[PDB]
Amino acid sequence: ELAYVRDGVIQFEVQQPMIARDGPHPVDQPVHNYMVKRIHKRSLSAAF
Amino acid sequence: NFTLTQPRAHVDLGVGYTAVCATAALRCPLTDMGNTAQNLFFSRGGVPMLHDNVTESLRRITASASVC
Amino acid sequence: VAYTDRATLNPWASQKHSYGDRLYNGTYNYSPCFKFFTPAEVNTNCNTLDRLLMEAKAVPPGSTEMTQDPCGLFQ
Amino acid sequence: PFEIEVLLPGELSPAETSALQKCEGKIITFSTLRHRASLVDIALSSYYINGAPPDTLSLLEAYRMRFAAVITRVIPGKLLAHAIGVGTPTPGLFIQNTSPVDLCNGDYICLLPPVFGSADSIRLDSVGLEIVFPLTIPQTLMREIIAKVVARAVERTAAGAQILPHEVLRGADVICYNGRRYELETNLQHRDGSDAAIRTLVLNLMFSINEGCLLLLALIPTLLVRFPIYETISSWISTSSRLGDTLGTRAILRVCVFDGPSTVHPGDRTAVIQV
Amino acid sequence: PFEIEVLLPGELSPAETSALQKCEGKIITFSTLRHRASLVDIALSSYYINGAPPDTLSLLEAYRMRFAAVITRVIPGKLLAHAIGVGTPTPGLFIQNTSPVDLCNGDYICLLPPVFGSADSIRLDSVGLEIVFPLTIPQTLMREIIAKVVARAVERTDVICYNGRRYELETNLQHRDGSDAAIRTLVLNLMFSINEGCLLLLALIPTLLVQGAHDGYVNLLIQTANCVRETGQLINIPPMPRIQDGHRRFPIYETISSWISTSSRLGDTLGTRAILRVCVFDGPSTVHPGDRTAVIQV
Amino acid sequence: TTQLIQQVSLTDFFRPDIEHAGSIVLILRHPSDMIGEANTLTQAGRDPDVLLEGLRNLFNACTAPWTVGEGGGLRAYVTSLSFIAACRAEEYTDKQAADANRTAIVSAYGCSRMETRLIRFSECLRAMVQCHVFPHRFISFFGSLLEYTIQDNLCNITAVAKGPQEAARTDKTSTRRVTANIPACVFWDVDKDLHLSADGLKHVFLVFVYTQRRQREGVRLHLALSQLNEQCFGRGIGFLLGRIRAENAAWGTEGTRALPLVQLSNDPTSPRCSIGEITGVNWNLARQRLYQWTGDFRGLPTQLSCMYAAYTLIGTIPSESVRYTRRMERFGGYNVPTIWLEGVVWGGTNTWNECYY
Repeated sequence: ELAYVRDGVIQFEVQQPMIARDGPHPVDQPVHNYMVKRIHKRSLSAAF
Repeated sequence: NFTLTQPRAHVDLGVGYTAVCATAALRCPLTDMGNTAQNLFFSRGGVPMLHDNVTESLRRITASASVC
Repeated sequence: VAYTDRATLNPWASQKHSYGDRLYNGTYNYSPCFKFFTPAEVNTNCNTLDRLLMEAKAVPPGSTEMTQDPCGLFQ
Repeated sequence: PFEIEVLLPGELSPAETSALQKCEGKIITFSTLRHRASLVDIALSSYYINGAPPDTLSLLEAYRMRFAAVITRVIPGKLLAHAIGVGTPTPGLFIQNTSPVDLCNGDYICLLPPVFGSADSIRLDSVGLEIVFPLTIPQTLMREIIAKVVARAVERTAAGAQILPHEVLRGADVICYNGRRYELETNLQHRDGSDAAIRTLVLNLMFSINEGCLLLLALIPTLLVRFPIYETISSWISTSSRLGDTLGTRAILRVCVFDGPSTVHPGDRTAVIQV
Repeated sequence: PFEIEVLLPGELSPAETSALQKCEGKIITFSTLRHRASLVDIALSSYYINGAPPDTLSLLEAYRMRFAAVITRVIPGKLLAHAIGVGTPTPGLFIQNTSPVDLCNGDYICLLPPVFGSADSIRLDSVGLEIVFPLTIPQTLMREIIAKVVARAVERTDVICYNGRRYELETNLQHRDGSDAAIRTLVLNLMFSINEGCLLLLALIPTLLVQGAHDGYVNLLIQTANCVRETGQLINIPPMPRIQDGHRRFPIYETISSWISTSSRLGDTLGTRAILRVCVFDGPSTVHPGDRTAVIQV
Repeated sequence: TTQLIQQVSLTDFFRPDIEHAGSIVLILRHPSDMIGEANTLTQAGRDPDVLLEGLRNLFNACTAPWTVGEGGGLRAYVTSLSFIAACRAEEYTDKQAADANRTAIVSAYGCSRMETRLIRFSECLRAMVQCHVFPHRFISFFGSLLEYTIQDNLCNITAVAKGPQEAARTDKTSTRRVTANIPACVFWDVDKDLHLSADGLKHVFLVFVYTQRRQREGVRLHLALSQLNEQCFGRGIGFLLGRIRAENAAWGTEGTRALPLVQLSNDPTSPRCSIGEITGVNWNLARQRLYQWTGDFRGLPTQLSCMYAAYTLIGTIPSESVRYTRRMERFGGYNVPTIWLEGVVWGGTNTWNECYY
């Protein structure tokens, strides 16, 4: 499936766990870090 | 005649800021050195003066691929 | 600014039109001899080096300046 | 039979994309096209050769020795090159007239930037990577421009070194097009550093003219009713032979304008061919 | 596109057949254009006419009048060749660096008689004719040898150093068939070069030297102008003249236009037409003796 | 390599008659630009009032004066081949037929004011030629129109270029292919100087010579067709017109003691004091003898006097050995002699490379 993609993009979500709770830190909202990357098209041509 | 083309695509997996690079070896240097000369005479000249004849005679009698 | 003991020890090659614009000017008639003898290109090279350093500090980057050709920003 | 790719500069998205959106008819040329190319070898920073900054003559000779190619791609998030050639098809031959100067159907493409006067070539000085494009004019127009600029230069030098200038310096030289106005040469006190390279050229030209018109009366007066006297003649012949190849500036590209884009307003959709 | 056919001469010799089948690269010239040619017109005996050897000027004008062609691949079944017609792509060809020195990119290859050195003579054993491969360079040393030969011709009635390399040449001038053409063209150039600005230029030597006294661009002209300064004081040096009109008169424009026209005319007459602009890919544009390249049409 | 380009022109220098193939259309130049360029190249010699009178007469005679010199792309910038043939091709091959063809054309096209327009054009051309002004410096290459259409007081004709025009199979003509014909005045005798066989591909060249005589001038739009080299075309033209080249050179001179002691004074007795005797002394009183030349001259115009030959590479042929046949054609309201050819195309570039002698 590459005839028509219109430079599609994808999204991924990754968490950052450190350790289980053991007392009043106090807890807060965790950071929802994410990364976005684009695709690249490459082709090889020759003469024969 | 025909041309073989394979239009494909690729995507990355990890971040590009986590890698280690270092030098392994280098070629042995070998260049001309020692009794070298500059190209000042061939690189045009400068302000002329009344000593043009004597200076050109001196240049002629002294005159009789890496530069420095 | 760097050394507080005294000033530069080569006054004959520290002014603006000391020797660079007089001898190595190009229009008025070996790579370092032209790289470190004209204030305009010296300033633009220092500006590009500072911009590259700030870009590296902030965030590739094309393998230029700090790589490939040696004796660049770290002269 | 191979693809061409370019590297998108970083931390320069908004201004560069705004410039590219307006300028969709730019021209990019490379001396030796490769599979991978950068922007630090086709700019003014890479024109420094022979231990001297590039001049107008160096720019002209580089343009003459370079090839000719065009591109058509305006994407805010993508920038890639395409193959140019007769065998490879080039769909969508759309170009934009970057030069605001009005033109005519069936002209000759030449590379001659207007650095002598009224350049108005604004570039980006925040990075030092600038690609100045020259203006396109026909062969006769470029010959007239060269003649007028050299005449102005020689008359200015004569006035400066004569301590008695002639009151006539312009006369009546107005260029029009179907009853129009050009409004050129409206400044006199403006000075530029590009004149340091034309003085030697005009001096050589006048010396060649003088020696050529003096050799007629030195050999034989046919029309008049330790020194071998040969080095000067040999040098004149050598310089003439060298300049014979230099004066060759025949156009390569061909312009095939459909109807007219500049009939009521310059800067519209213009057609072009590769004949 | 269109391709010419040449009949294979009899008594084929494998010694040159192997060389032809291995190289497939050589620059040749022809006069008569025909699709079906059996014995063409490249015959030294036919070109010898009376019997005297051809002169350098005669060979130069013959080459200028004649066209040029590039030899394509050769098959045992039949001989094929490609001629130079209009500016259209001609795929399916091959070229080689015949010159012993390197050639710059985008250089128009011309054809000159062999005068640089004693090239090898391949004496064919056939009966039709024989082919001699020249070994020259398009314009680099041509622009100097033409000046030397015209100077010798005009004076009748060497060592060239480049990057530590010495080149030897052997001149040959024994006929006067081109002397008339040379004198006619030089007198025409002299008649077309004289204008009204020379008097004004000669009437400005004191101002010119005053301006150049504090300029520095004096040696670059006085190192070779040994007689120009001497002849400068031997002229009229008239005062400032009066023009018939000071509103729409400008002899400077007329003289520069005449000089441009004469320069264009001399460049066209002395410039061989050769639309050959190759474009290198990947590797360096500089060619080396002993390598093989392709053909690119621009 | 073939493009379809059309020009938005209604009636510039042509009538809405039946369209015909084998027509060549050129591009003119604005008179204001040419007079502005030539006001300095005239160098006096003639009264400038005649040029202004001719320009005024041309402006008055031209239809719709409010459209020329303004508006959009609608102006007088093209000329039909019929006008050129009537104005120039009249004393080339057969005068007794050329004059009849011209009279028939001017009686069938205008029929009311054709003679006045023709005489006005002739006078304006004579005025623009006698003033020593060359209009060929602004003419550029143009395509050939080939299309058949009609509307209500409208006609849009497209143009073609070099390519497979005869192989595209447009199926819009009378026959399955396209028609390619040229008028009678297209070839001139060259065998007298080219008896050698023309083995090769011939080329079509346009020749426009210039004349310079005593208060009389004329134009000659010839069409040379020879296999000789481009650089030898000027030499061939000069050799062919050698009986008139001397007269032209003699009539073009409009608008003295030598120095034979140089060969004796070169080495000995050289007073080389061009710097020491100038930079030291004021030289305002030592300039007494010098040289005088025993003469007085101001201006030596020679470049604009010897220009009498020109040639441009316009039009080629896909194949050589083209054979011409003399036949007759019946079309329109009158039968005119025509020559039918084959294997002829158009195109090229208008690269002006002249060689004056």
